[PDB]
Amino acid sequence: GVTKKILKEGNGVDKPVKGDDIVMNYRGCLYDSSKPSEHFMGRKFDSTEERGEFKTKIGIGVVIRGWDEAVLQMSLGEKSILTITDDYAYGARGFPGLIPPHATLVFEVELKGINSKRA
Amino acid sequence: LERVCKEVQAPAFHTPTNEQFWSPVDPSKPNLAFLKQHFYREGRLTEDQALWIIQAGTELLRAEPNLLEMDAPITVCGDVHGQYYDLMKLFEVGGDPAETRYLFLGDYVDRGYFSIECVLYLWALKIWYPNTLWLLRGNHECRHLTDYFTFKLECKHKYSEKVYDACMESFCALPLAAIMNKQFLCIHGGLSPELHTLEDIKSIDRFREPPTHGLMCDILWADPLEDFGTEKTGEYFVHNNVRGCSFFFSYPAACAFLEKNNLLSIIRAHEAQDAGYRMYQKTRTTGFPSVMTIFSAPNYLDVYNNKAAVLKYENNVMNIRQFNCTPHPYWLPNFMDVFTWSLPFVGEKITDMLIAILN
Amino acid sequence: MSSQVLNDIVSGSNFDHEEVDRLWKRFMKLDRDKSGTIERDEFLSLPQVSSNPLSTRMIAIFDEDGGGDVDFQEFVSGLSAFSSKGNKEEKLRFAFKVYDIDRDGFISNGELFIVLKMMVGSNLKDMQLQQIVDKTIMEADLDGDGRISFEEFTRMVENTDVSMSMTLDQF
Ligand SMILES: C=CC[C@@H]1/C=C(\C)C[C@H](C)C[C@H](OC)[C@H]2O[C@@](O)(C(=O)C(=O)N3CCCC[C@H]3C(=O)O[C@H](/C(C)=C/[C@@H]3CC[C@@H](O)[C@H](OC)C3)[C@H](C)[C@@H](O)CC1=O)[C@H](C)C[C@@H]2OC
Ligand SMILES: [Ca+2]
Ligand SMILES: [Ca+2]
Ligand SMILES: [Ca+2]
Ligand SMILES: [Ca+2]
Ligand SMILES: [Fe+3]
Ligand SMILES: [Zn+2]
Repeated sequence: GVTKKILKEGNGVDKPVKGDDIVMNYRGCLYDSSKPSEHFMGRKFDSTEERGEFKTKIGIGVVIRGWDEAVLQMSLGEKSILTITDDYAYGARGFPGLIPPHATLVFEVELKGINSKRA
Repeated sequence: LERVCKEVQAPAFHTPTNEQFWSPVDPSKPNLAFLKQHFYREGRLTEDQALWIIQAGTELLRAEPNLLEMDAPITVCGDVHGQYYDLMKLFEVGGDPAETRYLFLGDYVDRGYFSIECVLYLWALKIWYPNTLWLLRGNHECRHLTDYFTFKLECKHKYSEKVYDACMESFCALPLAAIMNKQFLCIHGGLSPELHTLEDIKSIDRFREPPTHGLMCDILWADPLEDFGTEKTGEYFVHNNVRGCSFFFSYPAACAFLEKNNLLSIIRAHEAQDAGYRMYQKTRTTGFPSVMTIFSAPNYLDVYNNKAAVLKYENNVMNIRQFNCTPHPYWLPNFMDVFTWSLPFVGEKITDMLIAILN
Repeated sequence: MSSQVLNDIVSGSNFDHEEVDRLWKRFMKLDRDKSGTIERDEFLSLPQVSSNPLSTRMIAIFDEDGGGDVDFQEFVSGLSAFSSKGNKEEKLRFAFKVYDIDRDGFISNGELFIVLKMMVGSNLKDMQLQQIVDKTIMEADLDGDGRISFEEFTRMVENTDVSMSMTLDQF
C-alpha cells in the first residue's frame, strides 16, 4: 500500500506513536510514471508552502491509511517520499475536483514536530 | 456570528455594472482604476465584460508585427505567472503605465491563481496604451501548458470555457520578439539553431499554437547553457534535457548572433532567479552582457522566496529594480469551495460519533 | 415524566419496529441516570464524542427543539437521516444542519467560519479561512442576500456523494 523512501534521516530517536500530534510540511503530487528522477511526482495538488504547516493526530485513522502507517515509521526531522496506492488513499471515490478515482499519490514529507518537540 | 474576522477585507462579491465598467474619461475603454481595485478585491467581471477586453486586445495584438521595434526609455519585465498582487508592486516600482513605456516578455499565466486578473488588467492597459505598452508571448501562453497547469481550470472556475478559448486565440496573436532601442533582442526564451538573422523571426507564422520543434518553439523555450561563458565543448546548441524540448545555447552562439545582427545583448526571461535577474558574460566587442535574464515573479510558487526584478533602461543606464513578494489571498487547491472541501471529513466525524453511540 | 407512541416514531422515520426496539436499548445505555432523556453530559461522557471536533454540532442537531436535552423521538429522528433506506434530500438536509448553527435555514458567513474552524484548528490562519469562506459565499449566494440557503447549498455540492458520507451500514 505505501512505500517510504528516505531523503534525509531524522534524529533516529523520536518517533510518532498512535495518538501523538504531529507537525508536517508536505507537497502532494499525482503519480506520473514518465518521471522517475522526480520520484514519479507529476502535477502538484497541494502543499504546505502555500498555506502553513500541517497538524493532525496520527495513527487514529483521521488521515489516509498510507500516512497513518508511514508516519509512525519516521523520526523527528526526517524528510521522505511516500508513494501511496489508491486503496491506501482516496480509492474509487477520489476527492471531487482534486483527486481522480483510483489515483496513486506521491508526497514529499518532512516531520517537523511530534507533540511539543520540534526538529 | 455574522462575520468572525472583521479585520479581513471581504472580496468584491458582485460583478461591475456596465456603468462602472466603462471609463468616464473615454467611454470606448474600460475604467482602469476601477478594474485595478476590483481585481485587487478578488472581484469578477461579467462574461461579456471579460470577452470584450480579451477580444479588443486581440484586435490590437494581431495588427502588430512578429518582431516589435521600440525605443527606450522603457521598463522590461519577465515572468508574472498569475501573481496579481506582485504585478501591482511591479507597476509601483517600474512606473505608472500612464507615463511609462513597458515591455513584458510573457508567462502571464499559470501557477499563480490570479492569472485571469493579470491577463484582463494587462490587456486593459494595452487597450489604453497601445503605443507605449507591449506584450510578448511566453511558453505558457498556449493551450498545452494552460491545460497541464492551472489557467484552464482557473478560467472555467471564475468565468467559462468561452473566456478560456478567447484567451487562447489572443495568445496566438501575441508578438514573439522585440528589438529594443535598436540595441537588444528581447524574447521570452532563447536563441535557436534556426535563428540566423532577424528576418527569420519575421518569416514565422505566429498565429497558431507553438510547435514542439522549430524556431517558434525555441524563441519561447530555449535557455543559456548552465556553464554559459565557461564552456569546454564548442557546440552552439545542445538538446535541452531540462525542458525536454528545444535547446541550450552557448556564449559563442550568443556572440555570433549579436555580431551578425549588430545587437548588444539578448534580454530574456523564462528562468527563475534568486536575485530576480542574472547578467551573463560580457561580449568582447562591446562589453555589454551577452545575455540578461529578468524574472518578475517574487517568492515564485509561494516556495522560492526569490526577489523579482524589472529592468528600467533610460539615459543609457540599465537600472535594475528588485522587489520582494506581497501577501496575497488564499485559495483552496483547484479553487475548491469550502463545502466540497469539508463535507467528506464532516461525514466521517458525524458517523464516528453515531457509531460510538450505537456500538 | 412522559409518554410516546412507538408506532408513530416508526412510521415517521426510516426505521422498522425491530430497529426502533434496538434503538431504545441504545438510548437507555446513553441515558445513564434513567431520566428518559439524554443530557449534554451523557453525550460528552463518551470519549469518542468529547474528542470529536463536531460533538457540539451533533448534540445540537439531535436536540431538535433546542430545549437542552434529547428525548427518544429526537434521538430516532436524528439517526433516521443516516438509514440506508433514507433519501438523498434528507441526507443533504442533515449536512446543511451541521453548518447552520442558529437553525434559521441559512448558513451565514460567521456560522460557516466557526464550524470549519472546529475541524481545521490552526491548519489555516484565521485570515486564510475567512478568505475562502468569503469566496465560497460569493460563489454560492445566487440571490445575493449574503447567506446560503438550502437550495444554494445543494447546488454547490452536486458532485459530492453526500449520501455516501451520511449513511450507516448497520443499526
Ligand atoms: C473542514 C476541512 C476538512 C479537513 C481539512 C483540513 C484539516 C486541512 C488539511 C490541510 C487538508 C487539506 O486542505 C487544504 C487537503 O489536503 C489534501 O490536498 C492532501 O494533501 C492530503 O491528501 N492529505 C493532507 C495531509 C495528510 C494526508 C492527506 C489527508 O488524509 O487529509 C485528510 C483527509 C482529506 C482525509 C479524508 C477524510 C474523509 C475520508 O472519507 C477519507 O477516506 C479516504 C479521508 C485531512 C487532513 C482530514 O483529516 C481533515 C479535513 O478533511 C487532500 C487531498 C484534501 C484536503 O482537504 C480536505
Ligand atoms: Ca438522562
Ligand atoms: Ca430536545
Ligand atoms: Ca443560520
Ligand atoms: Ca443566498
Ligand atoms: Fe515561466
Ligand atoms: Zn517560460
